[PDB]
Amino acid sequence: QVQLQESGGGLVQPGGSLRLSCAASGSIFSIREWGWYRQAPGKQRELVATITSGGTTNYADSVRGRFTISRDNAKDTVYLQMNSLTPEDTAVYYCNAESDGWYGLSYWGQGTQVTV
Amino acid sequence: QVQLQESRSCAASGSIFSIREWGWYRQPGQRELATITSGGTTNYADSVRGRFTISRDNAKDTVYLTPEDTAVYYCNAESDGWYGLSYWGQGQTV
Amino acid sequence: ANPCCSNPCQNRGECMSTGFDQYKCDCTRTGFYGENCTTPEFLTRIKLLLKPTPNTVHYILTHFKGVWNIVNNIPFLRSLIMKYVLTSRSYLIDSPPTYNVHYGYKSWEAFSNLSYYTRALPPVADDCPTPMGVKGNKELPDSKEVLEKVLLRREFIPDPQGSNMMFAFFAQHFTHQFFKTDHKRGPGFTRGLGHGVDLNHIYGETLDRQHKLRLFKDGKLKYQVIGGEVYPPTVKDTQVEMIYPPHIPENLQFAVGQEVFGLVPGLMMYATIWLREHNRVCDILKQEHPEWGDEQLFQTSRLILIGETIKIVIEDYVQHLSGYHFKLKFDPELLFNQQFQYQNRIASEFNTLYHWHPLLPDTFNIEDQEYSFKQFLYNNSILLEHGLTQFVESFTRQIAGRVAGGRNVPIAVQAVAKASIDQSREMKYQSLNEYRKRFSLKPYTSFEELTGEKEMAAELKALYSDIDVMELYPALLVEKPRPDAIFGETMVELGAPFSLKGLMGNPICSPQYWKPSTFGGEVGFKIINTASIQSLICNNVKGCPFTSFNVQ
Amino acid sequence: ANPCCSNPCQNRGECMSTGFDQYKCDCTRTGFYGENCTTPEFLTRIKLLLKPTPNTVHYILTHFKGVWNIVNNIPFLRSLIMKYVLTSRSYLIDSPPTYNVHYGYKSWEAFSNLSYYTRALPPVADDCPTPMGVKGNKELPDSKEVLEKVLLRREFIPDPQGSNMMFAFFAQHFTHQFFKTDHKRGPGFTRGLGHGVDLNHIYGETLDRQHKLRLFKDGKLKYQVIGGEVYPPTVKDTQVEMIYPPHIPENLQFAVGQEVFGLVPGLMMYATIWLREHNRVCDILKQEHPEWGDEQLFQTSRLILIGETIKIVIEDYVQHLSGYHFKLKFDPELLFNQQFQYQNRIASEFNTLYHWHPLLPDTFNIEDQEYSFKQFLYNNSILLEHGLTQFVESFTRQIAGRVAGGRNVPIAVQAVAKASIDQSREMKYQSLNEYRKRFSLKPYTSFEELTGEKEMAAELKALYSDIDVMELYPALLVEKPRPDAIFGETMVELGAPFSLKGLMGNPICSPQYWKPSTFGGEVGFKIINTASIQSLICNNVKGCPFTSFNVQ
Ligand SMILES: *[C@@H]1O[C@H](CO)[C@@H](O[C@@H]2O[C@H](CO)[C@@H](O)[C@H](O)[C@H]2NC(C)=O)[C@H](O)[C@H]1NC(C)=O
Ligand SMILES: *[C@@H]1O[C@H](CO)[C@@H](O[C@@H]2O[C@H](CO)[C@@H](O)[C@H](O)[C@H]2NC(C)=O)[C@H](O)[C@H]1NC(C)=O
Ligand SMILES: CC(C)Cc1ccc([C@H](C)C(=O)O)cc1
Ligand SMILES: CC(C)Cc1ccc([C@H](C)C(=O)O)cc1
Ligand SMILES: *[C@@H]1O[C@H](CO)[C@@H](O)[C@H](O)[C@H]1NC(C)=O
Ligand SMILES: *[C@@H]1O[C@H](CO)[C@@H](O)[C@H](O)[C@H]1NC(C)=O
Ligand SMILES: *[C@@H]1O[C@H](CO)[C@@H](O)[C@H](O)[C@H]1NC(C)=O
Repeated sequence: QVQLQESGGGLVQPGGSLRLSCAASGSIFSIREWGWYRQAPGKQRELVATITSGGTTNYADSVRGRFTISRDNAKDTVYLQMNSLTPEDTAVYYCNAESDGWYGLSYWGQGTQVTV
Repeated sequence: QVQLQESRSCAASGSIFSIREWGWYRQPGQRELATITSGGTTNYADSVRGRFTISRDNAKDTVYLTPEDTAVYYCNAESDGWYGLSYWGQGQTV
Repeated sequence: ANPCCSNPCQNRGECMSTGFDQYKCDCTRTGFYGENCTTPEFLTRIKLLLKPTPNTVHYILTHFKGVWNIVNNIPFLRSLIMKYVLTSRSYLIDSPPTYNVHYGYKSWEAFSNLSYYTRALPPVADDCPTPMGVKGNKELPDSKEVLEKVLLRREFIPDPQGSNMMFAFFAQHFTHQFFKTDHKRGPGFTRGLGHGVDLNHIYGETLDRQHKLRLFKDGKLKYQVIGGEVYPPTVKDTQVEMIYPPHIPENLQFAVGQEVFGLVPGLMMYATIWLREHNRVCDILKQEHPEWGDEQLFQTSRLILIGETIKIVIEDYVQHLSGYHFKLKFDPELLFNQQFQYQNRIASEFNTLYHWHPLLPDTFNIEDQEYSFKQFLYNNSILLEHGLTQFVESFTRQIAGRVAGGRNVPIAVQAVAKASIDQSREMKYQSLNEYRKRFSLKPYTSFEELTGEKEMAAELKALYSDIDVMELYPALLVEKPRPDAIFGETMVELGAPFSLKGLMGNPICSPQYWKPSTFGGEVGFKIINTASIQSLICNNVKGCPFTSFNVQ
Repeated sequence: ANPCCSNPCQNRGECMSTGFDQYKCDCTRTGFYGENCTTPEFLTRIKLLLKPTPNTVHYILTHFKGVWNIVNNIPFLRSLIMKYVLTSRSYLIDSPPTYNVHYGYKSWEAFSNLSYYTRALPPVADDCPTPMGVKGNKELPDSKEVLEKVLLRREFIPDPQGSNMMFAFFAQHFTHQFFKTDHKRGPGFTRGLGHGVDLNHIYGETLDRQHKLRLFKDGKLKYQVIGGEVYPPTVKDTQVEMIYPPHIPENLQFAVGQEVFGLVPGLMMYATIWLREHNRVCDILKQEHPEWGDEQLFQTSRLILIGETIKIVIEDYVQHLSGYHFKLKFDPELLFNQQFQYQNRIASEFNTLYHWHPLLPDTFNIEDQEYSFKQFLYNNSILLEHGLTQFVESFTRQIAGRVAGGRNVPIAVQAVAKASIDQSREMKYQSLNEYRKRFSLKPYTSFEELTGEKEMAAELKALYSDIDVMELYPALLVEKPRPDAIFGETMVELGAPFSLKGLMGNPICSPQYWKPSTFGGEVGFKIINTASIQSLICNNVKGCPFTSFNVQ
């Protein structure tokens, strides 16, 4: 099993920056893909950024360029660097991990609030 | 290098892979020889070939052990090879 | 930038840069010479003129059934042909191994570091202008478009070779012992340091995991009883690390050698069968050796089960997959007067080609139920309620999916199927045609020749432009199959060398191990040499149901 | 209690208990049959009748120099003889390996666990009534009495073969890469997980250590300059773990691949020469490949130095030790048409027999100084003061001690020589005569035949009583030497199979590695195939002083 714990969220003004951290522990060997997702009040959860164990990154159109996802393998931490935070980026940001194999489990964090 | 700290205990740390033999020595007014090898071979002074036998806890890197027994007991570790270093602990009444 | 980016050296010649803008080919022992190892030596010309194509040999092995029946009953002739199969397949595998994902040249790091999957072909260098070297566009096509256009299942296509779900779950269970990707490091790394058939998926990869799984009495493994039947023990009783979703109660957290086997009931079926087989061999060996202790009983039973595994994989599993009318044989003695390296390193490309996602059916049919993926996954009470006997009977009857031919990846597994495409790109795999040449196959000259049809080929040509930059993994799934076969040419001619080398490379096949006393005497030796998928199920499943890897 | 304690099975047959009081021998492929594998098959009778003794072959190889000079100049004949040497020696080594200190029977634990030294003979079971099996007393004789009576040096006995201190420190430096006992677990365990000639004593056993030792420019290793001369870097600059006494200043804590090499200036001599050789090969490769990066420069240089090491060990080191007039040859191609396993596992008995304590002289004679053990040990300022050139000149002139013949262990190393006896007992070694039969040697029938004299023999008889209870290690040091030789029959006939197997078992000798492109091209390939101890010193020691392993 893999445990995920987000941090780094908070209240900022337009144009500010914020680095989200996702600390992972447990069966890290099984995680083929890491991801960041956000859920604004009243709207569906949407993809923000993903990175595979091999380093393939993908971003949503609305965040590409000003958001950056990366993994620190030594610290088992997936970071999401957010810049140029417009008020439309206000949501609960969740960390996600996808396991290898067609049977693989999906893991989700507890979320961290980003109000801008 | 191997650090020995005494405290029935000799806590060892460091280059434990190099220590072929552990030993207990006691010394008021010469130092005299229990020893155990990394393979478990034990030797004893005839005077003490009775109580307290020596043993090592490999998981904890610790070597364990009448008024004539009053002395300062020291822990010792001997290294492999003819070049090997000797290590001594800091060392007390009955 | 690199002079070797175009892969100029042919016939297993090796490219070396000799400056910023020129290369040199090492044609040593290729049978060829010249600038790119394309001028054949005289003896090479004769051998090439007389060598039949794989498709021609496959035809001979899949026809003339009456002639093969005579051959199968002449032991000297059966041994001669099996020996040639072993030696010719083994010649295609570098052993000791060479490249890996980080080393396109031979290095002591690539040889010594067992955490890497090895590589049959070196990776494309980072400074090459295109993903495949120099050909093709700057970027490969969107793998999501490749997946949806030619890979995803529309209607279920059954395997015309009749592969059933006993076969599908056996392939999954068996290969999960040497395909153990360490994603903490990357898709090119593995946790299976044994690099082969050591049965770590039964006994654990590490000694402390093995000891937690062992009973330490009579050499047996720990077990529990549920409804009068033997099953693996619990995580609570063993403290064994397993992967379970948080809703699984402790009563159902089974502890087995491989930590993901509790996630699919089809794998827990085989995990239970093999655990029973271990304890059964302990009972047999204890009767033969009342003077033996627990440790020797355990170690000898493990060596016997390894032998049983290789025996079953060759004469039942590969036998079915091949479709040959020739009776394959597990016989280590065939290699004793031959040159052969008793060692193996698991190749990344072997892992990649084994992603047989189209095998999976649309539902898992047990008795009269048709379980969906959502219902079947993680639900081991399905196994307990129906019983092991019923699982064997049902999965023997249920047809599996054809792997080649295209458009048979079930939509439920589309995310991991796309991952298999992407992971190949992350590891800088060379193209399909480079791998075809590496295994003595003629390069495909078009997408239509690859698929044998028109519709998927046009889709692929619009996405890839050039057949020489088509990728290995999606090509395996859309390849034109052999007539009424599950696979195309590329799957067999790559998978077979990796497969047989991994089986015979095992140390128990070496002459100093392949003797009766290694397995506790003639009785234990006979357990190996008479093993089969039917006897495995018959001895360990109540009622001794009929089973095979083919539907009847 | 164990019915195999008496070692009843002969000719490499394997003993298996069949009940509490009965055994059966597995004579598979031994060439014999019958209850104890003592009845030879028809062809075995012929091969045994035609086989000459090691002493007969040793005489032929050490005489008829004019004939061997002709033979050495016929390449076809030289190759054929060297091929027979390699193949016949390798036949004596189990590969894949079998037993270790914990397993007297074959098991997956003993095969797969690389932390063990392997065992050419299984350990004596713990329930056997005597240390050697069933023969002898309940306890072996006091190892201190054995040491004092027949092992300790009275007067320094020089090696009649002329082995010098360049040889002695080369032997120590070379073997310290694969004899790396992990005493935290016990004398039967090793930290050299490569189990062979990987040059980890230069590059480090682990990637982390290697990366701290590397400059990461031009493929080179880090270094410092002391008086205009290149030396290994300091611990402070690299932060690698080394073993130094608490009085060594920081500026004298050299950082090298092996953590004990700073404890003796003789080892630091070879560590410096080999570090210079690596960076010298980096310069050559960089001139050949200006397009190469640091990583490939480093890895290719390491493969070249591995080849240089094997070349020197065969054609200089083993050439000198053998005393043969036949010129040995390092040629991996000799094995390409043979059956040979390109793998190796280091044997505990190989380690034990390599405890050549009598080699050490009474003093270390450098220039006009004669340093004692206390003055020489840990004092690397001796190397900086005299310089590398003077070290080579002096140690080429200083004679080393005779290993066989008895009574030549210097009193300064009494403790480690006694530990070599005791560790053999800790690992439950079988007797000398069991090891002689294991390597096709006639067992000794008395202590006088073992020693070739009467005084030491009588001491040994009083201590051991029965020649079949004599121990392997002390026998090696007291054995009758060959005429004017450093060793006796048991040392060579055990040490040669281990040596050659460990040398040719390296993957760089396999056909897919043994090609010019592996080593950066013909320039790099030629560095291996022209290497010698003299060229190694000439290229890396100021002034190019003459050197060899024999005093002139
Ligand atoms: C096998 O190779 C891998 C890949 O280089 C090594 O893992 C690296 O280890 C170093 C030092 O421990 C780290 O700085 C890197 O970040 C690691 N890389 C990855 C991708 O994990 C591994 O240490 C090697 N194994 C051995 C036994 O040397
Ligand atoms: C190789 O064998 C050794 C010896 O059995 C293993 O070391 C032991 O590890 C277990 C648990 O990890 C401990 O309980 C023992 O006390 C250890 N024994 C010694 C002597 O250290 C080692 O784990 C094995 N290696 C592998 C990779 O399994
Ligand atoms: C994975 C698959 C390729 C396994 C497989 C299938 C067929 C064969 C036959 C014996 C052959 O070598 O042609 C071997 C291995
Ligand atoms: C350790 C020692 C025995 C090294 C050694 C000495 C001599 C020989 C010759 C070539 C032989 O094989 O007889 C090989 C190895
Ligand atoms: C699991 O299967 C059982 C049948 O034994 C069924 O009752 C239960 O609803 C299933 N649970 C899920 C989550 O599918
Ligand atoms: C070995 O075999 C012989 C018969 O050839 C038998 O007499 C003897 O008892 C057996 N055992 C031993 C230890 O010699
Ligand atoms: C160290 O060696 C030097 C010679 O270079 C010598 O003068 C000095 O006395 C030695 N020191 C010790 C402690 O032996």
